[PDB]
Amino acid sequence: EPTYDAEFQHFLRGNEIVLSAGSTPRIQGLTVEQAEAVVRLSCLPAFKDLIAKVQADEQFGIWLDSSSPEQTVPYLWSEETPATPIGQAIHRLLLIQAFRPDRLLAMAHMFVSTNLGESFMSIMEQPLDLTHIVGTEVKPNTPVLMCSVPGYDASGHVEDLAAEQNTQITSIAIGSAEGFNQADKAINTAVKSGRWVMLKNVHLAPGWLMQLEKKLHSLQPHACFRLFLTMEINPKVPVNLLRAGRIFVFEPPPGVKANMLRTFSSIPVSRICKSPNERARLYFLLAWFHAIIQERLRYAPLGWSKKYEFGESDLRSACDTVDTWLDDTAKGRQNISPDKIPWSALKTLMAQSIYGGRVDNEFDQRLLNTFLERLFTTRSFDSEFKLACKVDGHKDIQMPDGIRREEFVQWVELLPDTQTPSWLGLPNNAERVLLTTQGVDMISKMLKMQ
Amino acid sequence: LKRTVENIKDPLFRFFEREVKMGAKLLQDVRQDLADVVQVCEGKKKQTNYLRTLINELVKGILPRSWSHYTVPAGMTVIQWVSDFSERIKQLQNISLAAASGGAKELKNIHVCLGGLFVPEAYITATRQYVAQANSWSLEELCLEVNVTTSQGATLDACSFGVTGLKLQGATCNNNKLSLSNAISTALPLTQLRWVKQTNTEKKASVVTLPVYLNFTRADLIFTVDFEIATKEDPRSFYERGVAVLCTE
Repeated sequence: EPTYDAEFQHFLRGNEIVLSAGSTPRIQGLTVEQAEAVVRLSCLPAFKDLIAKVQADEQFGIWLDSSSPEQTVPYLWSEETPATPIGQAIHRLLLIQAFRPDRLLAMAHMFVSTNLGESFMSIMEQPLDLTHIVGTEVKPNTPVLMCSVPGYDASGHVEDLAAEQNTQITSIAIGSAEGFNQADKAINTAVKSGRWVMLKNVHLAPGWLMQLEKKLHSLQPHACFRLFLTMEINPKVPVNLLRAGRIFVFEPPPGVKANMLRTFSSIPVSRICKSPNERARLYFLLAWFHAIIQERLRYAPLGWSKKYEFGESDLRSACDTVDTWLDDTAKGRQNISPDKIPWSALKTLMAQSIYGGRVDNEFDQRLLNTFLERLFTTRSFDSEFKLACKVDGHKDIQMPDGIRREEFVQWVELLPDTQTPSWLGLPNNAERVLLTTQGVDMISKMLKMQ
Repeated sequence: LKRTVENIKDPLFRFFEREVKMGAKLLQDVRQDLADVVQVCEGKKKQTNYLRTLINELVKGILPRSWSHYTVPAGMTVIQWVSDFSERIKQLQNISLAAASGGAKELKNIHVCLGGLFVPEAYITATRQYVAQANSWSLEELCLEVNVTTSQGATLDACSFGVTGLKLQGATCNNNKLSLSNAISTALPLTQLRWVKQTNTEKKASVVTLPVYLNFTRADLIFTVDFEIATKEDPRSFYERGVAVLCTE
């Protein structure tokens, strides 16, 4: 295969090519940006006739508006000899970059599939199999660093693995000077006895982590000894410890459905089951609310002006507020009418105290007010309420008609797996925006590696 | 720009003079840096520590910290930065030539792209001050209105200033009325910013107060614009949709 140095050079620095002012023509069906992209791509010798071929193509528009153009990119590049499959792949990559950058990542995946195998990326699209990795690919003196994005805890994976393997595990939370002594004693015991040690939230102690790395460099651990360090991704973790450890990055699975499931699992069942019976429905709305603001953070700057830290602490505060207000209003009644729910108190508090405290932009505050007013209202208790209207422009999502926690949990479990931005109120093309941003985020990253 | 006694009274001249000063200084900085880089690539100049860091950034497409002195999107490559530089300097050259030829009076009739200014908020304040000085009204009593005109050569009123380069995210403007659209962005044509005495007019239910962000990151807010809704669409849909306006894409 030839190096394809020129084509990759255009792929990474095609924008570096200069277009003279007024040199960009108008092409039927292409926007201004696609016109600049095609003009830049025409510099390469293979795509010299690209503009005329694009103009002459009757079936171009159906390709340009297609949902999956990368699978059926048209043949436009001129070739003196028939190209290899990888040559076709890179030419299709250039065409997709020029016309539909939003699909570039998908096209990139195909290029990987064209070069390194179809199942190459598949093994990562799977559940993490910590058992074989920790048993075979990890030495006892190499600590397993489980890093999570903030607000996500991964100690459950280690506890599940310890349960599966039938191995005693000692877990210590590092949050005070005492925890350092407990960790040192536990590690000194396990290194000799070959036990498993877990240290939770070690990002809070950078200097002690440097000391632990220096200590680990000198030990002669037992074969069955393992040291897991669970932390959140922060820059204060020592570089040497990351260099001298096995890093596993855990992220939450994106989607409203998983978010609601995590929220319901985190809340104790007794808290939701408490009287009056209406409380659970409010929790469901609160959960839905916490999902809608959170997933929307993926689509910033469109979803929010900036990435706020709407974490679990806000959810716990909201739950405490709901509990206090319903306890005050109901006074122990098994049931209260939907009208008697203090809707104004909840709307104001989650608009200014719980979630609005982090919001500094006035426009984001207005958006939060709109969401709270749309969701927290007496009409939420009507069977015909719509959590999200015109989903995909034609369909809608209805409130569950149940009253118990189990009914809401089943409704969440039965939600469709196919989620679009219209669930959160954003337009569908917001997804098309996000991908292209990530698409640029790919190329620029590769430029830092070139 | 040639400062004089007569033109200094114009707020527009003060704003453009400050812009030209900052642009010229940054222009000399970038030109010297690029000349040194080309000299290094030819072997004429040795790689100093600052120069070596500059080659490290330029080769990787990173924007050097030494070049960023006005607000820009974070994570921008260098080609976009120098292209925006060329556009901004061309705009500054055009406005400077207009000032030299017709004096400060032409600064009102020139169509200024707020994207091409290092601080367009100062331009908005300057237009407000110019209207206040001309019509002898207090600054507090002036309020902003926007007219989107597709006609070429739409004459500007004494209190109206032209703008170009605005982009409307999430909506299409027809007949000076917004409608929700699935297009990612729509190029606004010549936009007339008009300052009017704040009449005690009830806020119409069909009026939506969109922001005007500096760029696509939406980190900086320049001002807000009230627009009328074409259909019976809920204004809340514009808030949920995140409709907004950007001075530059």
